[PDB]
This record gives sequence, C-alpha cells and structure tokens, in this order.
Amino acid sequence: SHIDCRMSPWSEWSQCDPCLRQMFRSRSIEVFGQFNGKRCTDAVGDRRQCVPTEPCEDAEDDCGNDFQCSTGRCIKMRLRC
Amino acid sequence: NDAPVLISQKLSPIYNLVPVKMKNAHLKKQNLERAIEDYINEFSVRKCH
Repeated sequence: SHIDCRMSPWSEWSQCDPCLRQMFRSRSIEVFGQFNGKRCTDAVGDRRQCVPTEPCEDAEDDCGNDFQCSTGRCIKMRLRC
Repeated sequence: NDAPVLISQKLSPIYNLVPVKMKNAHLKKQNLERAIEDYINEFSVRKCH
C-alpha cells in the first residue's frame, strides 16, 4: 500500500519576538508511512525575520558580583590568575 | 581506517539549514520546503506505470 504522508497541518502566525527577532509559523507531524511508499522526513518548524516592535528592555547583567569573563560567566571567589 | 565510507545516515531537511535573519530567509525557507515537497511527490515509481 502506497501510504502517503498527511504531514502539513499549518497553524496561525504568533506574535513576533522582539529580542530574538524571529517568528513562529508552527506545524506538526501526523503520518509517517509504514510501507515502501513516499518517505517524508519533513522537519517541524519554520522561522521568519520580523521587525521588532517592543524596546527589548530585558537583558542579562554581568552577575553584579565580580570580574566578568569574556563570554558571560563570573568568578565566584578564586577564579583569578 | 585510511578511507572510510558512510554506513548509517540520520537525515534532516535542507530548508532547516538556511541561515536566519537573512534577506528573505523565512519566505525562502517555506519556498524551498514547498520545492522539496513537490520534488519528492512529483516524479517517482508512484507516478510511473
């Protein structure tokens, strides 16, 4: 039996993420295909650039404790030289 | 060991590999998705005799 893949349930566009600058057109997987028919490896997910509307005031501070590293981590007490 | 070859291959669609925040990345993403769907469902043993 040449079972096809019913694998295109589309969803509605969600709100744009201002800080990440991405959209969330959604999808889902329903049918694989048990027999030698059409193989369907279509991955779930879709992205899109979007003009941000929020100021994106949320940000990660440099732990407010000690010397900041070049990547984002911090010295606790003795991570010096 | 000098020259190996593939045995098992885990698969992933190409339209997920397109770089984000490009000129028209999202529309090109869904466009290539429709293209690969039309490719995989266009010509095969299913359509032949």
